[PDB]
Amino acid sequence: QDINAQLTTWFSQRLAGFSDEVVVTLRSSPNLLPSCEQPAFSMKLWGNVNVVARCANEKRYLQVNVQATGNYVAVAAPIARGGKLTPANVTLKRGRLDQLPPRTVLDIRQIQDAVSLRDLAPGQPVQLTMIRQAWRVKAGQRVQVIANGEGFSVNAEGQAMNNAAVAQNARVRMTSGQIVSGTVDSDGNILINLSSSVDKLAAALE
Ligand SMILES: [Cl-]
Repeated sequence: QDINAQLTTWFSQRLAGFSDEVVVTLRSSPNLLPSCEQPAFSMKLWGNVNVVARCANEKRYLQVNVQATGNYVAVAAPIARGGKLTPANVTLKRGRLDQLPPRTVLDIRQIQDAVSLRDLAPGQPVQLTMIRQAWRVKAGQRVQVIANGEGFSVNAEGQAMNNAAVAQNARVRMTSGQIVSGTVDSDGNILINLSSSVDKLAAALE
Protein backbone atom coordinates (compact mmCIF):
# COMPACT_ATOMS: atom_id res chain seq x y z
CA GLN A 1 0.00 0.00 0.00
CA ASP A 2 3.23 2.19 -0.11
CA ILE A 3 2.84 3.67 -3.69
CA ASN A 4 -0.88 4.29 -3.27
CA ALA A 5 -0.31 6.15 0.08
CA GLN A 6 2.58 8.19 -1.47
CA LEU A 7 0.57 9.16 -4.58
CA THR A 8 -2.49 10.00 -2.36
CA THR A 9 -0.31 12.28 -0.16
CA TRP A 10 1.46 13.76 -3.23
CA PHE A 11 -1.79 14.72 -5.06
CA SER A 12 -3.44 15.88 -1.76
CA GLN A 13 -0.49 18.31 -1.08
CA ARG A 14 -0.36 19.39 -4.80
CA LEU A 15 -4.13 20.14 -4.66
CA ALA A 16 -3.97 22.19 -1.40
CA GLY A 17 -6.39 25.14 -1.76
CA PHE A 18 -8.33 23.37 -4.65
CA SER A 19 -9.54 20.16 -2.90
CA ASP A 20 -10.12 18.79 0.66
CA GLU A 21 -10.77 15.19 -0.57
CA VAL A 22 -8.32 13.56 -3.02
CA VAL A 23 -8.61 9.87 -3.95
CA VAL A 24 -5.98 8.27 -6.19
CA THR A 25 -6.46 5.03 -8.15
CA LEU A 26 -3.69 3.35 -10.18
CA ARG A 27 -4.89 2.56 -13.79
CA SER A 28 -1.60 1.15 -15.18
CA SER A 29 -0.20 -2.38 -14.56
CA PRO A 30 1.36 -2.87 -11.05
CA ASN A 31 4.39 -4.55 -12.75
CA LEU A 32 5.46 -1.11 -14.07
CA LEU A 33 5.45 0.44 -10.53
CA PRO A 34 8.70 2.05 -9.23
CA SER A 35 10.96 -0.37 -7.23
CA CYS A 36 12.54 2.19 -4.88
CA GLU A 37 11.25 3.19 -1.42
CA GLN A 38 10.81 6.91 -2.22
CA PRO A 39 10.26 7.48 -6.00
CA ALA A 40 10.42 11.05 -7.31
CA PHE A 41 6.98 11.93 -8.82
CA SER A 42 6.48 14.54 -11.52
CA MET A 43 3.95 15.64 -14.12
CA LYS A 44 -3.94 18.59 -15.90
CA LEU A 45 -4.35 18.43 -12.07
CA TRP A 46 -6.94 15.60 -11.59
CA GLY A 47 -8.99 13.00 -13.48
CA ASN A 48 -6.99 10.64 -15.72
CA VAL A 49 -3.41 11.80 -15.48
CA ASN A 50 0.06 10.49 -16.27
CA VAL A 51 2.65 10.55 -13.47
CA VAL A 52 6.38 10.06 -14.04
CA ALA A 53 7.89 8.06 -11.13
CA ARG A 54 11.68 8.01 -11.01
CA CYS A 55 14.04 5.68 -9.11
CA ALA A 56 17.73 4.95 -9.66
CA ASN A 57 17.70 3.26 -13.17
CA GLU A 58 13.91 3.71 -13.64
CA LYS A 59 11.58 6.24 -15.21
CA ARG A 60 8.06 4.76 -14.86
CA TYR A 61 5.03 6.24 -16.65
CA LEU A 62 2.11 5.66 -14.30
CA GLN A 63 -1.52 6.13 -15.28
CA VAL A 64 -3.67 7.23 -12.36
CA ASN A 65 -7.21 8.47 -11.84
CA VAL A 66 -7.44 11.36 -9.35
CA GLN A 67 -10.85 12.12 -7.83
CA ALA A 68 -10.74 15.66 -6.38
CA THR A 69 -13.73 17.18 -4.51
CA GLY A 70 -13.83 20.92 -3.83
CA ASN A 71 -15.54 24.22 -4.57
CA TYR A 72 -16.37 25.62 -8.01
CA VAL A 73 -18.51 28.51 -9.23
CA ALA A 74 -22.10 27.57 -10.25
CA VAL A 75 -25.15 29.63 -11.38
CA ALA A 76 -27.51 30.29 -8.38
CA ALA A 77 -30.30 32.19 -10.26
CA PRO A 78 -31.23 32.60 -13.96
CA ILE A 79 -28.80 34.89 -15.78
CA ALA A 80 -29.66 36.43 -19.16
CA ARG A 81 -27.10 36.98 -21.96
CA GLY A 82 -25.48 40.35 -21.09
CA GLY A 83 -26.39 39.94 -17.39
CA LYS A 84 -23.81 40.78 -14.68
CA LEU A 85 -22.58 37.88 -12.52
CA THR A 86 -23.27 38.96 -8.88
CA PRO A 87 -23.32 37.35 -5.36
CA ALA A 88 -27.10 36.98 -5.97
CA ASN A 89 -26.76 34.82 -9.12
CA VAL A 90 -23.45 32.83 -8.85
CA THR A 91 -22.19 30.83 -5.85
CA LEU A 92 -19.71 28.20 -4.69
CA LYS A 93 -20.90 24.62 -4.93
CA ARG A 94 -19.03 21.50 -3.67
CA GLY A 95 -18.46 18.78 -6.24
CA ARG A 96 -16.14 16.46 -8.15
CA LEU A 97 -13.67 18.86 -9.90
CA ASP A 98 -12.54 16.01 -12.18
CA GLN A 99 -16.16 15.72 -13.49
CA LEU A 100 -16.56 19.42 -14.24
CA PRO A 101 -16.91 20.80 -17.83
CA PRO A 102 -13.79 22.46 -19.42
CA ARG A 103 -12.45 25.70 -17.88
CA THR A 104 -14.97 25.84 -14.98
CA VAL A 105 -14.21 28.83 -12.73
CA LEU A 106 -12.98 27.57 -9.32
CA ASP A 107 -12.17 30.85 -7.60
CA ILE A 108 -15.08 33.24 -6.95
CA ARG A 109 -12.63 36.21 -7.39
CA GLN A 110 -12.28 35.34 -11.15
CA ILE A 111 -16.01 36.29 -11.66
CA GLN A 112 -15.64 39.89 -10.34
CA ASP A 113 -17.00 42.27 -13.04
CA ALA A 114 -17.88 39.25 -15.29
CA VAL A 115 -20.87 39.37 -17.67
CA SER A 116 -22.68 36.38 -19.17
CA LEU A 117 -22.38 35.63 -22.90
CA ARG A 118 -25.36 33.20 -22.58
CA ASP A 119 -28.73 32.58 -20.94
CA LEU A 120 -27.59 30.58 -17.90
CA ALA A 121 -29.63 28.22 -15.71
CA PRO A 122 -29.33 27.55 -11.94
CA GLY A 123 -26.92 24.67 -11.15
CA GLN A 124 -24.82 25.25 -14.29
CA PRO A 125 -21.01 25.35 -13.60
CA VAL A 126 -19.67 28.76 -14.68
CA GLN A 127 -17.16 28.23 -17.53
CA LEU A 128 -14.71 30.90 -18.81
CA THR A 129 -16.20 30.40 -22.35
CA MET A 130 -19.68 31.52 -21.03
CA ILE A 131 -18.45 34.87 -19.72
CA ARG A 132 -16.56 38.10 -20.58
CA GLN A 133 -15.31 41.15 -18.61
CA ALA A 134 -17.83 43.99 -18.21
CA TRP A 135 -17.67 46.94 -20.64
CA ARG A 136 -15.93 49.88 -18.91
CA VAL A 137 -16.64 51.86 -22.09
CA LYS A 138 -19.86 51.32 -24.11
CA ALA A 139 -20.57 52.26 -27.77
CA GLY A 140 -22.12 55.78 -27.94
CA GLN A 141 -20.76 56.84 -24.53
CA ARG A 142 -19.02 60.22 -24.03
CA VAL A 143 -15.38 59.42 -23.16
CA GLN A 144 -12.14 61.27 -22.39
CA VAL A 145 -9.08 60.75 -24.59
CA ILE A 146 -5.77 61.33 -22.77
CA ALA A 147 -2.57 61.44 -24.82
CA ASN A 148 0.87 61.90 -23.16
CA GLY A 149 4.54 61.86 -24.26
CA GLU A 150 7.55 64.07 -25.26
CA GLY A 151 6.63 67.23 -23.27
CA PHE A 152 3.04 67.08 -24.58
CA SER A 153 -0.34 66.40 -22.99
CA VAL A 154 -3.65 66.24 -24.86
CA ASN A 155 -7.09 65.89 -23.21
CA ALA A 156 -10.07 65.62 -25.55
CA GLU A 157 -13.72 64.51 -25.46
CA GLY A 158 -15.19 62.05 -27.91
CA GLN A 159 -17.77 59.30 -28.37
CA ALA A 160 -16.79 55.64 -27.92
CA MET A 161 -17.51 53.80 -31.15
CA ASN A 162 -17.23 50.27 -29.65
CA ASN A 163 -17.70 48.38 -26.36
CA ALA A 164 -14.49 47.82 -24.45
CA ALA A 165 -13.35 46.44 -21.10
CA VAL A 166 -10.40 47.88 -19.05
CA ALA A 167 -7.08 47.29 -20.98
CA GLN A 168 -9.01 46.68 -24.26
CA ASN A 169 -8.74 48.98 -27.34
CA ALA A 170 -11.48 51.59 -27.92
CA ARG A 171 -12.02 53.72 -31.02
CA VAL A 172 -13.31 57.19 -30.26
CA ARG A 173 -15.01 59.57 -32.64
CA MET A 174 -13.90 63.18 -31.98
CA THR A 175 -16.44 66.02 -32.54
CA SER A 176 -15.07 66.69 -36.11
CA GLY A 177 -15.51 63.00 -37.07
CA GLN A 178 -11.81 62.06 -36.79
CA ILE A 179 -11.40 58.65 -35.17
CA VAL A 180 -8.59 58.00 -32.65
CA SER A 181 -7.88 54.75 -30.79
CA GLY A 182 -6.37 53.93 -27.39
CA THR A 183 -6.45 51.71 -24.28
CA VAL A 184 -9.37 51.85 -21.80
CA ASP A 185 -8.23 52.56 -18.19
CA SER A 186 -10.08 51.86 -14.84
CA ASP A 187 -11.63 55.40 -14.95
CA GLY A 188 -13.20 54.79 -18.40
CA ASN A 189 -10.62 57.07 -20.10
CA ILE A 190 -8.97 56.23 -23.44
CA LEU A 191 -5.16 56.39 -23.15
CA ILE A 192 -2.80 57.14 -26.06
CA ASN A 193 1.03 57.03 -25.69
CA LEU A 194 3.06 58.92 -28.37
CA SER A 195 7.60 59.56 -34.10
CA SER A 196 6.00 62.29 -36.30
CA SER A 197 2.93 62.64 -33.95
CA VAL A 198 4.67 65.03 -31.45
CA ASP A 199 5.81 67.07 -34.53
CA LYS A 200 2.22 66.85 -36.00
CA LEU A 201 0.58 67.92 -32.68
CA ALA A 202 2.78 71.07 -32.51
CA ALA A 203 2.14 71.67 -36.29
CA ALA A 204 -1.65 71.54 -35.65
CA LEU A 205 -1.31 74.54 -33.23
CA GLU A 206 0.17 76.68 -36.11
CL1 LIG B 1 -21.24 45.03 -19.87
